[PDB]
Amino acid sequence: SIKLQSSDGEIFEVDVEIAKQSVTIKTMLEDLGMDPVPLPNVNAAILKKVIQWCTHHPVWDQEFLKVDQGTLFELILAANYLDIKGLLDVTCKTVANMIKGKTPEEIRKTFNIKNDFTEEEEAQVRKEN
Amino acid sequence: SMLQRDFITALPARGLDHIAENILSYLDAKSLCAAELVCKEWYRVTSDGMLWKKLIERMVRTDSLWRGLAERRGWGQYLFKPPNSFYRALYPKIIQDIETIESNWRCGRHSLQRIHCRSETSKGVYCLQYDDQKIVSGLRDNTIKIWDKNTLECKRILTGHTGSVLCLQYDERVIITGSSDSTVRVWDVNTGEMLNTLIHHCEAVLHLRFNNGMMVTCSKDRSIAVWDMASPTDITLRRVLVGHRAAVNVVDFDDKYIVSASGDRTIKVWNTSTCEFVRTLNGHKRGIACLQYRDRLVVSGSSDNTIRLWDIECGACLRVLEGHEELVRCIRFDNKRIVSGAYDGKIKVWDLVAALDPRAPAGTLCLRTLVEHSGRVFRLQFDEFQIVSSSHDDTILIWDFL
Amino acid sequence: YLDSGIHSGAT
Ligand SMILES: O=C(Nc1cccc(-c2nnn[nH]2)c1)c1ccc(C(F)(F)F)[nH]c1=O
Repeated sequence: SIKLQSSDGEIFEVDVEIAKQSVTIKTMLEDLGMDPVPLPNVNAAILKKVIQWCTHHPVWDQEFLKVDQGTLFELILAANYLDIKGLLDVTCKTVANMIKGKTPEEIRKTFNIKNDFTEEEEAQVRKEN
Repeated sequence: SMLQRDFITALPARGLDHIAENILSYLDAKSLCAAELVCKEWYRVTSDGMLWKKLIERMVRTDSLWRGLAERRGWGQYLFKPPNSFYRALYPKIIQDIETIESNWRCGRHSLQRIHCRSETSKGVYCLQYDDQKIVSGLRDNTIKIWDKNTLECKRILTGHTGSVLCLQYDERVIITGSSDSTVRVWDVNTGEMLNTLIHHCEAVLHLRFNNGMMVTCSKDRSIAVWDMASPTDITLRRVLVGHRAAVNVVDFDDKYIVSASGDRTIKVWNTSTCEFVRTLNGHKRGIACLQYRDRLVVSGSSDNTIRLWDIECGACLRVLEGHEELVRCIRFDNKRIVSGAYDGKIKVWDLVAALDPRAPAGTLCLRTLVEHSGRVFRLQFDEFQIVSSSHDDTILIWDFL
Repeated sequence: YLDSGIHSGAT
């Protein structure tokens, strides 16, 4: 087992083979020999969610990703920082599924986005479709 | 935790532009257009990210039709290392192009080139394979003729067989041929040099396939031979499969199964690894003349004038295709169509998706009948853009729907 | 008659 240290300070015991699915955590282990591994960019709440995903590794992922967009955004960032390609892939595909098959207005409404085109600019981009 | 979050704005704001581009790269065309109109920053991300270029490249990577047009039309020159808007304006032109190609297939609109093989004595072309550079063809006059795909001229005559060349396949290194003289021969695909001859079968070698170190051959002598090819000059017999009660007219295989079909009216399935019999596909009322196998799909053509589709795992016949007026002598399929040729010189185009949907009525299944041969159609190969077929009439036809 | 490429169950 290897101790992972979240930005808060809470220490988590994780099996080395789960931890080492992240190339980032593997490099800190294998090349710099750090124990524990401080992780200043991932707090405890998101870290527990990622560790949960790593142990299990989709229908399970869809249920795991039934969270607010703020948490999904934090999950994308943690997966990027830790370089867990599988989770970054599952989070990005989830965001793309929230975009596809919708009008611009439903996308705006989905994500709380203000339309900031000028009238002139919108007519031009629309003509080019 | 925030309730909502503009992923596509927030990620670049944080110096993570590539993640935002990757999210958007999963969109289909129409959703990518929608994303463009979400807001100014979304538009900038799609434009600076070259997403339309990235979208066309993903299609070319995943669809041989898109790959074929990229090469044939030349816009492929701009792909894989002209601004983003160029790719945005190109995308609909490609869509319309696909539509016109699909219409030409559905309506039978094509141009035709005809090679007269000019066989001096025994007329007819039993077999063929082609690429963008060449057509390699096997002839009843005992030769292999290699034709230039572009100029239609004869570039090489390969002699050595003492009877008709009934079957052939080639790859990047070799041509392998089977003959009425009961031998299999191996030729250098570049120089034509005869490299090996296999003496095994007691009667005409009617079909063969090989790929990635193994070959299957089958014979009028009612047997199948399984070969290991360590090299063009080191080919060893691994096993002989027997169980068919008449000539084995065709064989196909992949990593799961070997599939053979016979005058004995049956298709037999064998485990490629073990060479053990697995199952018999029954159902045709007469001998089977032709077959193709890929994935889970077996397609067979028979003397009973029908085509049958089969799933390989359970052996069920999924569909009987009626319409040919004579023996179905060759058949191929891809992801969209079946193409079959018959003893009356006619070629039929079938909608394979429709055929695999048991709701579709039979009369809607044959899209077109193509009538340009004056003798039995012995072999054909096709792709998204064309059919190449050959006949007892001593001609090779290229039917071009682009 | 048939072409040399294929054969039936005859003998
Ligand atoms: O002419 C054929 N057959 C046939 C004819 C008359 C009766 C019966 C019969 N007798 N009893 N029940 N049916 C059968 C024939 C030709 C080619 C092929 C093949 F090359 F594709 F393999 N196969 C065939 O079968």
